[PDB]
Amino acid sequence: MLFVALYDYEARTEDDLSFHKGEKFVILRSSEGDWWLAVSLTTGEQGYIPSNYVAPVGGGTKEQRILEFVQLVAKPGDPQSVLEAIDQYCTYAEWAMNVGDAKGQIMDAVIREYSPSLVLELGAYCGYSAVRMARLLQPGARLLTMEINPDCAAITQQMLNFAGLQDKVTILNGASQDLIPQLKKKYDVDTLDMVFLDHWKDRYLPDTLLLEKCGLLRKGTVLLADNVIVPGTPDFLAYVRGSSSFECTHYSSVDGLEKAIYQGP
Ligand SMILES: Nc1ncnc2c1ncn2[C@@H]1O[C@H](CSCC[C@H](N)C(=O)O)[C@@H](O)[C@H]1O
Ligand SMILES: [K+]
Repeated sequence: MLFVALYDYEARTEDDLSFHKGEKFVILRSSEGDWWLAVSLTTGEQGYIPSNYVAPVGGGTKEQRILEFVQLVAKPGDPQSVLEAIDQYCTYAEWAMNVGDAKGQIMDAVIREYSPSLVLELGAYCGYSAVRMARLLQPGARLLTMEINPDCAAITQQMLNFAGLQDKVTILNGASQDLIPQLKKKYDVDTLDMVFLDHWKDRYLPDTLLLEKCGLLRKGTVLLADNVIVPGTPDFLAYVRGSSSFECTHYSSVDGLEKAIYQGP
């Protein structure tokens, strides 16, 4: 991750940045047996540094490494910055299953169009989408995310702490089918304005039917489902588009999001 410059270096080529010895860099990936792609801590610029000038300092899983990149590169308490850091690392360093910047354009439009006062995310992972949505909630508005994996939950918590969004989000530890019935009970929710679906692709139908059967859906509650089409959510995308209880709308960027506005029982 963290490297230091051993020698001063003026930029030659078209793709490299300049630096003084002692400047730190956080490394995105190598290229040849030389060249790294990196971010200057001094200027936040991304570019190529030659391996002859640079060496590792001492800064396990992909998930701590995304979190570590954010804490080195992004401005804390600035959600836009954190999103750009995760985007940057997951573009050039390591693929990760966050909804990207692309599908995140869609969510921004849906979140903005429908001003939810209360959102349920199913699948936090590294906290990318939680930040993406919570940065757009009106003051007072709440986000609730559900994450099985306690490991993914621990990272999501730090990622929110870093973004400054911890105060308007609440991670819930467990599987969906465990937690969804607990919702009105244990976390005083009446109905849900919006639900985001990016957890395991098969559970998109139990949980939908469960939430319905739990009353948490109201007329007008918006269901947004990631990874229809790619991976593939085939019985969800059939249940919902043929049920009179949902008006569906499809969006691309070819993967896509399905908007499913609940029209009632
Ligand atoms: N049934 C379930 N209940 C709660 N969390 C689940 C779940 N099935 C899968 N998950 C979690 O959902 C995550 C899916 S990856 C989702 C990425 C995230 N929505 C983003 O865009 O940034 C994984 O971390 C997995 O642990
Ligand atoms: K995916």
